[PDB]
Amino acid sequence: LFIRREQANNILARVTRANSFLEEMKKGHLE
Amino acid sequence: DSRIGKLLGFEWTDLSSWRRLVTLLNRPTDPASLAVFRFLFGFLMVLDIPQERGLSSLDRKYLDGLDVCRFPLLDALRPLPLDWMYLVYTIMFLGALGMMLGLCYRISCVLFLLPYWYVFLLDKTSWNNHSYLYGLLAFQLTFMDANHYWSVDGLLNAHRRNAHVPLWNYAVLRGQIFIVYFIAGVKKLDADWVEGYSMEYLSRHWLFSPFKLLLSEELTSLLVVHWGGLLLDLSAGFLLFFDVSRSIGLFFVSYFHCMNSQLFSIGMFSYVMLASSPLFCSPEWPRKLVSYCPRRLQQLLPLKAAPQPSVSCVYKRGQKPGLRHQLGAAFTLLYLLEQLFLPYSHFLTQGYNNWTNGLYGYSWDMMVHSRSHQHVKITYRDGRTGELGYLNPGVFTQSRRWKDHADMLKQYATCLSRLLPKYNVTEPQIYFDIWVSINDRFQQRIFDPRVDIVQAAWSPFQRTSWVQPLLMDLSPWRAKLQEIKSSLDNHTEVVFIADFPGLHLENFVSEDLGNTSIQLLQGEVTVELVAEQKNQTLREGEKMQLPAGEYHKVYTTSPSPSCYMYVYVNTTELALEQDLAYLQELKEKVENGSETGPLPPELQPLLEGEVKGGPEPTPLVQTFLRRQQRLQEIERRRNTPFHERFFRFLLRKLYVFRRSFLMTCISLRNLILGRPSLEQLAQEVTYANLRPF
Ligand SMILES: C/C(=C\Cc1c(C)c(O)c2ccccc2c1O)CCC[C@H](C)CCC[C@H](C)CCCC(C)C
Ligand SMILES: *[C@@H]1O[C@H](CO)[C@@H](O[C@@H]2O[C@H](CO)[C@@H](O)[C@H](O)[C@H]2NC(C)=O)[C@H](O)[C@H]1NC(C)=O
Ligand SMILES: *[C@@H]1O[C@H](CO)[C@@H](O[C@@H]2O[C@H](CO)[C@@H](O)[C@H](O)[C@H]2NC(C)=O)[C@H](O)[C@H]1NC(C)=O
Repeated sequence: LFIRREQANNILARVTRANSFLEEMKKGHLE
Repeated sequence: DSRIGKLLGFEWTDLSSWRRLVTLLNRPTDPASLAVFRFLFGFLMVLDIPQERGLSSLDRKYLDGLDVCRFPLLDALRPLPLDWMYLVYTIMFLGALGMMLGLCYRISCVLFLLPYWYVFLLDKTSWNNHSYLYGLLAFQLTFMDANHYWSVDGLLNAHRRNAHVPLWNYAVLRGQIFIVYFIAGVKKLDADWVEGYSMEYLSRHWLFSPFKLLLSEELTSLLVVHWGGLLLDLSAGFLLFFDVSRSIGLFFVSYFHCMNSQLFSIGMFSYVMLASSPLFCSPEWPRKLVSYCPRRLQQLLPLKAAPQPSVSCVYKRGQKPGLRHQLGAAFTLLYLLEQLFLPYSHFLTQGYNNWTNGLYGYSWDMMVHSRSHQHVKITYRDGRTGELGYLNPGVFTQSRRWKDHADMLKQYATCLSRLLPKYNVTEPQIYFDIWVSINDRFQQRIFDPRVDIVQAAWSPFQRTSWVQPLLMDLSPWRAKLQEIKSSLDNHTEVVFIADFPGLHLENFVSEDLGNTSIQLLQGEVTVELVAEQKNQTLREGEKMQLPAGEYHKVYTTSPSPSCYMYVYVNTTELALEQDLAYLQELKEKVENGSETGPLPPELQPLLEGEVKGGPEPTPLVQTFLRRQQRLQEIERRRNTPFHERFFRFLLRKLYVFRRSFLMTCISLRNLILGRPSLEQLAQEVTYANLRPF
């Protein structure tokens, strides 16, 4: 679970850009 | 006869005294529409339990032995073992069936109500606005005589076949629906909704295609989606009540709910609201609909005769009201008043207040705030050695709502404090640093990154001292930001930051993000490079070229918050894309006959398409082949007939229901008879996880 200093201070990292409508059921299943 | 008494259904004199208000809320009424709503609601909940409540995926959420952090409303609540949870869900299903068929109604409603609220209170990360509505409707229906019409209990007991019901049942239900619509409308008077920032990108859905034939995209994204939604909420509250304006209201509400069902993935909320809309019609519409049928069909449909007298209503001859009538009237008034008050009760429970108000789930502020997160860091300090370490962002959790809310963050910190000591970390102190933006504002911290959350202070009835205020003074900047964001190329990307005085941001730019620059927009900051221990002070509008592969800090020295931005381009991806494009161009040239010279051996796998009898492909070849396969798969997916998609949808849902049923049966057998050997359990579990086909 522990992570290095470099990986924990990388603000400019590719994230899953999207909005957040909290009133939406999660998918649950996957491929 | 009076005009003012015929548009509201009661003369003013009926409110003069208590004994005449009890005689108005217990007037006889036909039970026809209440039974239809009961049946639809029960059937929808039956469908909903194996899909949204999570009976299908209950064997991976509450698995035994796995150490996870829970977020219950009360710390005393704890999940039972998995088998007893499956028994609880079985009781829910049985209660929902009982409500649907009206068999042992007052026991079935309890059996559905108590488990549902147990599950609802066991986890704070699954509080929508429709789960709360379902719970409230069950609580109301527990006290309503909805089993009088079209119910098996009527067949069993002859005193409940086609019997009158008191008027306050319809009153409570209509009041609940009106409260939903009106409070949603008034909550949507926030400055973000009336200006076009909430649901800005929803206008691109194909269902809004006809509107674009008469309006531009932006006006369709402001006038129709936002103002139309607000006006429809208020009008759906009011119009359905009055007889003159009910057809228009039903049409608009039905169109609104169907579009909501297609656009979003809320679940059964839209269909439940469609079922609830007919409650505002006359109390006997199913009876008149049944009358207009052939004589043959009526042998299966419910009765059409007038309902018989009931002992639950006050009849005008006189009759002194008893005890249940008074309790019914009091329940109606108190419940409606409490429902009005609860959404605006955030000045008492200030612990749950944040940038928004209160925990999500019971305010009817649907689809009003959109949040984007940039980074999350968790740092710990051992209490004995003094060393400093960094944890994964979301370890030991199954939801991502612990970032926005402080009460859940305290529970997360305590859970980590309890779990870490089995990994040799003694007496940890845990710090958090979260970057979140609401409705396209500057990214800013939501919690203080210097406070030990493990041993901080939090009570439900006092304000939290370690939650940063929202910088709403920087709200008007957004109009500029899009202008900056729309002037970039197809490779450049931009990030915006706003930081408080006295705090600094430490950032490690990756080796790939070459050509990265920092530009200041407002305030005064100093940027430090630690490689040579050199810091430069920046004024407004000054740009600096940062390293690629080294730490750098930005300190905010101004008396007021400072706003700056990062502009970066992924050089490695750009080089890879140029090389891949060149390789594809060469392959196309070979295919069309150009480049007559013999292909290189490395190119031979590309034309062949299979690595057989030769050297393993280079990484460039692997990436190109993977992209080709992905493109072909996407093309195949796009070119599929509708009936195949419908068949796959039905098969997936059938799989979900079958898995739910088989797992529940296995759990009940484990409860009653015993637990067989491990091999038999493995074989049964394998049987459960089998695709239907
Ligand atoms: C996402 C929207 C509202 C949020 C919402 C939802 C999802 C609900 O489930 C609600 C249920 C009950 C009470 C309030 C709810 C609620 O607030 C607007 C959706 C906008 C809609 C899809 C666009 C069409 C608007 C009208 C119907 C078009 C009329 C024609 C115009 C040109 C005037
Ligand atoms: C920069 O471009 C690279 C292209 O290599 C992106 O890399 C993928 O990134 C993920 C997440 O780190 C890795 O697991 C993959 O291996 C990368 N793909 C490769 C090497 O082909 C990367 O996400 C982009 N962004 C940043 C911030 O580095
Ligand atoms: C570069 O400037 C920064 C910003 O002032 C300096 O850092 C501060 O550092 C001193 C010395 O350790 C601390 O006492 C202050 O509290 C720091 N300020 C803040 C706001 O935290 C830094 O030392 C400078 N570096 C060099 C090499 O001169």
